This record gives sequence, structure tokens and C-alpha cells, in this order.
Amino acid sequence: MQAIKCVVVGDGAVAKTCLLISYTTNAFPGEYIPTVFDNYSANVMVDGKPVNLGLWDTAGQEDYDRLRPLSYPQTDVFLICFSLVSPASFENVRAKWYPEVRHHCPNTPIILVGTKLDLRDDKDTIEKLKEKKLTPITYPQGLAMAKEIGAVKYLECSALTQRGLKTVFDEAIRAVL
Amino acid sequence: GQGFPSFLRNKIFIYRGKEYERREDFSLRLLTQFPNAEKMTSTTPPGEDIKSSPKQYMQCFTVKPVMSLPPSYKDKPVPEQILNYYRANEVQQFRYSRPFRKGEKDPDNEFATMWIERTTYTTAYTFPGILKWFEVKQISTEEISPLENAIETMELTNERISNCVQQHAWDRSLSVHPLSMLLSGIVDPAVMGGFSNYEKAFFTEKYLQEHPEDQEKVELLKRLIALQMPLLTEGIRIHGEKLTEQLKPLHERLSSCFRELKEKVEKHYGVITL
Amino acid sequence: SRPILELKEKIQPEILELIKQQRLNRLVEGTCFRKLNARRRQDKFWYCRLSPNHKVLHYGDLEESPQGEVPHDSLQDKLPVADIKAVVTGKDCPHMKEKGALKQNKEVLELAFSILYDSNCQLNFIAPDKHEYCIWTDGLNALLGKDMMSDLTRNDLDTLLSMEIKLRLLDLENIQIPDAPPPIPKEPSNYDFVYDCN
Repeated sequence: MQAIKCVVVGDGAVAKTCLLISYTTNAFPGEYIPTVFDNYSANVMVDGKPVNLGLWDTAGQEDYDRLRPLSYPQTDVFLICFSLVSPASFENVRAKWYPEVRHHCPNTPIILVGTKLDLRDDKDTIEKLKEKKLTPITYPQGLAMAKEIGAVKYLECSALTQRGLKTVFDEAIRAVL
Repeated sequence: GQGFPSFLRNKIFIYRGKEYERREDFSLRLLTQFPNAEKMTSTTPPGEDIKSSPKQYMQCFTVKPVMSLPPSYKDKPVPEQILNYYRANEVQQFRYSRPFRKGEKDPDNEFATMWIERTTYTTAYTFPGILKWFEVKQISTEEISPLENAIETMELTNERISNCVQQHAWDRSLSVHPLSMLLSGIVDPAVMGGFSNYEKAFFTEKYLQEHPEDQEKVELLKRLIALQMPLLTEGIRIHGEKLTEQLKPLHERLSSCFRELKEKVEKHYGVITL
Repeated sequence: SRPILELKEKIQPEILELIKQQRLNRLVEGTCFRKLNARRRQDKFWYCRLSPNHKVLHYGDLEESPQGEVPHDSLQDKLPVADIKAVVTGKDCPHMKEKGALKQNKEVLELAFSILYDSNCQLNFIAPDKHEYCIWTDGLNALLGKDMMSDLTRNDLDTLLSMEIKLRLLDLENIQIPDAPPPIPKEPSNYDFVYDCN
């Protein structure tokens, strides 16, 4: 019986915390109760034996780049995250998140994950991005980013649908396994 | 739906699933059990048309196993194993927390509208039984005000702290990672400050014209955070007993913010501590 | 045989539906299917079992099982049949257009079939040989309610239709079918059956 370290970072403009809580809550889609605290955890069976795990929820505010790294050491796996519908999130991750995460921990299995996949194909959202001159950036260039790092997996999920979300965590925990 | 058999049409059951079935895993498993496998999305209410319509409709969601009442244990300082047994088995009562918006949907705040319409579920028999599922014998719902909501959230957090404290208190060969988890989260209501949220919500006089007679609840919350304070104190000291150098900056932040909230509740919230 | 041929091809549907139920039975019993580039300790064999309800597929990375299908919860027990756009065959499979580590070579040009779902997820799978590749595609197209694309399917169509009409013409032995159908004799307008009905 053992536990697994698992960190998640990302800008505060995507609310990955909602994803994490809705997963751990086993919440019905669009039914999660937002708690007042961070750093969620769960006890998970996937294969062979069940394990514990704690999700290092890290706020993406740039100032906290001095407390985020102290959590990094001895991390089993880290989950880099973004918003599939935010080009600015892409600029952040390829420019700030991915680089400094790679520098702090160049040696750890890594998986990149999309968000608002439901909004990725949302006609109103994509037309708003176009009229605001942002791009509904799609999967293949996400795969290009993955191959750029060679992250052991790249995934795309959503909160209001939880699609592949369970899967997301499955390959996340099987990264060690 | 109506295609369901006589004993299934418009019937609600509770299933004692496997030890770690994620909700939709069991959902899919049931879908294997049943063709015309669709999901109504209004999880709470039934569908009056579907109360008679064909095309069997179902919906699934995890429920809360209401604790047992271990007899002759209600105040005994019993270990945890017995109660953890009693957390899952010999159960009939089941509640489901219902998010709701009731009030103004101000941007920075959600407790202007948080209302939890919990629904209790009482089944005829006790899980586990001869059958791994049972229809809910009697259904009833509840209500929770944002005052009340702050109440249960507050108290549940307090016990969760207590449970982690005791579980590490009896077993030393026990990972400190949960302590980092919990005490970090407690120290920073980071994405949103719950404490000041309660201050604006009820401690401010605005609520006390919204709830003038219902200020006997803000004092409840005041005593609740007052009783919080020593619980965080045990959290801090147990952290120190499990402290490490990586946790050391963490610990000093915890400690500084801990006396911060100490003096704040003492004077800023004005609450009287024990 | 012009009336014979028109009669034979004109009563088509029974053999068509017959063959396609045979196809869907074959899909349900199925076998261990084949992955992409399962070389470095990857289980190239893995069962893909259709539900007897014929709505969900029981599939995923199962072990190198020579026995084939094994009845249990596969890695993924759902393939959403209601939203499968199509299954691409040949160069339309993007996994063949892969030019990196997942390069499929030129001997799998006829074993490529990728099930379209989620509008971005695919199932680039391989068949042990052409006959069952066409068989599975036929079965899926039947799940699509469409035409069959197995040469063996046309073979069965022809042979069984020919047998069936062959075993019909025993009554017309030493008789001829007039190419122009025989005239319909006038039926008296009264239906006052002098003899009792039934």
C-alpha cells in the first residue's frame, strides 16, 4: 500500500482545480462543490494493487515561483496543463511553464493535458476567438508540443463532460506504472 | 421510463458497488446490463413524461454513506478501525449534496447563493445484504443556507483535520505528504479566501439586516472558528513533529500565518478562544 | 433464364440480411485484433468483442492470447456505435501517413482500418489477413447499415442465391417460363364464392 506524488501547475485562468476536484469528488458533471482549500488527494486502484495519491495543486501566479519549486523534489510524476482555447496559455506554457518546469525537474515522467475540450469545438467560442483574434488551437500542434518535449503522453479533456478525464488520471498514474 | 419491468419502472435503487468503482465505470457496467443505455442529465428530479414514457431512462451518481451509530460507542475513545468498519457497512441512510444558486451571483463570491438541497435516502435493509442493491424505501430532501453551508463546510474541515491528526498520531511510520497537503491548503485559501468570505457574508452588518434575527448563526460560526483554532494548533505541532527542511519554510509560513489568524480571530473577528 | 434471372435477383433481400447477421455474429465472437507497431514488448494480440447487444465493443490492449477472445471487461468496453463517422481503409488511415516511429510499412496497406469516433480519436488496427479484414469491415458497415465490402461476401451472395433458386425450379421441370408473363384471366366482379371460404 503506497502513495504517489503528482503535481499540477497552470495559469489561474483555466481553473484546473475544478477538474481535479470534480474527478476526486466523483462529481456528476457540472455538480462539483468548490471547497476552500487546495492540494487534493485520493486512494486509487488501477492495476495490480490500489495506491494512495496526493495532487499537488499549485497556483500559477508568477510570484509563487519561489514556493512552487520547493514542492518539486521527489515528485513521482508531474502534470503540465493548459487551456486548449487559450493561445495565451500556450504562450505561457511553451514560454514559462514548460521551460522552468523542465529546468527545476529535468528528470520526471511528464504528461501534457488540454482543457475546455468541449469549448475547443464550441462554435461561439471559436468565433469569439476569431473576432478577438485568438486561435482555437487544435490537437496536432499540441502533439507537436508533446513531441517537442517528448512527454510520455499528451491528452485533452473537459470539465463539464469529464471525457478522458478518468483516462487522463489513468495514464498519469501509469506513467510510474 | 416505461419499458422497464414492473419492479423497475420509476424506481430508484442504491448499489453497493465495488471498493473503488469510479462513478461512470459503474454507469457503463449498468449500461452493459441494460440496452437503450442513455442518461438523463437532470440528476435530481424525475421526468414526468418519462414517468410514463417508454425508452427506459436511468441516471446514476455516487451518494454519501451516512455513518452508522455504533452502539455504546457514542463517546467512548475507541480506535478508528471499528468506526471505519461502521463508515461503510450496516447502513441505510444516504444523503446527496445539491449545489444551488439562491441570491445574487456576485462575481468574486459564491456564498451569496450557495444552497445545498441535500436529499436523504432511507432504504428498507442494511448494506451489505443478500442483494448488492436495494431500492430506496423512503426519500426525503433537505435545505442548507449559506450560513448553514459555511457551517457544515467549516465543521467538516475541522474534523478532517482531526482525523488526519489522530491517524498520524497513532502511527509514526506514516507519510507526511498529507500533512503538507492539508496544512498548505488550510494556510492558503489561495484561489479564494474563505475566511474573509465568511466575514463579508455574515460578519458584516449587511447580512445582519439580511439576517438580523439570524445572527445567532454568525455567533455559531464564530465559535466554530474559535474551536478551529486549537485544531489548527494540533495540525501545526504535529507538522513540527513531522517537519523537514523542505517543509521548514513551509512550516514557518504555517506558523506565522497561524498566529496571524490567531490574533485575527481574537480581535479582528473578535471571537473568544478557549 | 431471363424471367429466371429477374426472379432470382429480384428476391434479393433474404440472403442479404442473412449474410449480414452472419457477419454480426462473426463480429460478436470476434478474435484478438492487431495494434500498430507492437514490437518492443507490446501485446499485438488483443480481443475486440462486440456485445451480444451489438452496441458496445469489448476491446483494448489485452495480452498476447493465442486463444483469441476471452470473456471479461476489456481495457475499454465501449465503442460508441451511434457516432462512428466511418472506418478509413488504406491510405486514408493517418497512421500510414506517419513518418516517424509509428511508420507502418507497405505490407499492411490492406490491413489498415481506423474507427472514427469523438471526432478526433481513431482506432488504427491491423488484421491478420485480408479475408477477416474485409469481414470486420463488412460487419461494421452492417452496424452502419450499409453495403458489404468483402469479396467473400459477394461470393456467398452469388452461391447461395444460385443454390436457392436452383432448389426452386424443381417444380418447373419440363416446363418453360414465358418471357412475357401469362395473361391474367378476367376475374368476375362478383366475389359471391359459391363454395364456402377457407
